[PDB]
Amino acid sequence: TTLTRQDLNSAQVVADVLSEFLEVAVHLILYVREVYPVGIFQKRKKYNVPVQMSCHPELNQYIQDTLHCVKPLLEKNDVEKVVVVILDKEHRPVEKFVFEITQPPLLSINSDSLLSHVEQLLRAFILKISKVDKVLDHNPPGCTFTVLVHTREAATRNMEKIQVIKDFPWILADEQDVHMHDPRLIPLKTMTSDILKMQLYVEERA
Amino acid sequence: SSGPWKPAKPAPSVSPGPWKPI
Repeated sequence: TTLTRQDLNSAQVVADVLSEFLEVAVHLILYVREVYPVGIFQKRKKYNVPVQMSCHPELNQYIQDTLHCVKPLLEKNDVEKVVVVILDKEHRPVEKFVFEITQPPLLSINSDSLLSHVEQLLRAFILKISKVDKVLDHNPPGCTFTVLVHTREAATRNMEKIQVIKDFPWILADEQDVHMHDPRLIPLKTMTSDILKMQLYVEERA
Repeated sequence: SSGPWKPAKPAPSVSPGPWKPI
């Protein structure tokens, strides 16, 4: 039997770890940028550091449904970027938290110590997000958020405009929900490892 | 590259939003 990258147990494990990291990061961004009120969040521990978890069931289910779709894309190494876009009441983008991801074309079948230094890496990103409010101006009241995903274009590109994954429909975002005229770029953290390279930065409206 | 792709379902508000299928 011939195996593809996604068939590797290691690929599935890393995808699970990274998908959960994105969930923790999204919750934290929503908290520190006050997209949702502080009242719905509760302090919890992840990667041995304090994090903030929404206790609103609807929002939690939405975030899980969204990110569950990214999991298979991660296993196949087709994800290039996952972005959390914060928009004002005028539907204009005010901040964008960009998570760039690269993974090797394969992972070892000798899964021995696959996740040995991964936690320290994820922890560093969470800590940077935790204090990001110190380098950003407060957002206007009434903001909302959208999650954007960029993948690598394969051979037989799918031309379908409404692509469904795990019973969740996705569509192409419009220029309005993304375009920012020469925004301020703020690097947060860039790290590498044998199983992943990730770069997080924020784009802030001028 | 392909994207940016976004969920067709918008993020939920604290209390449910209005009826507007299109």
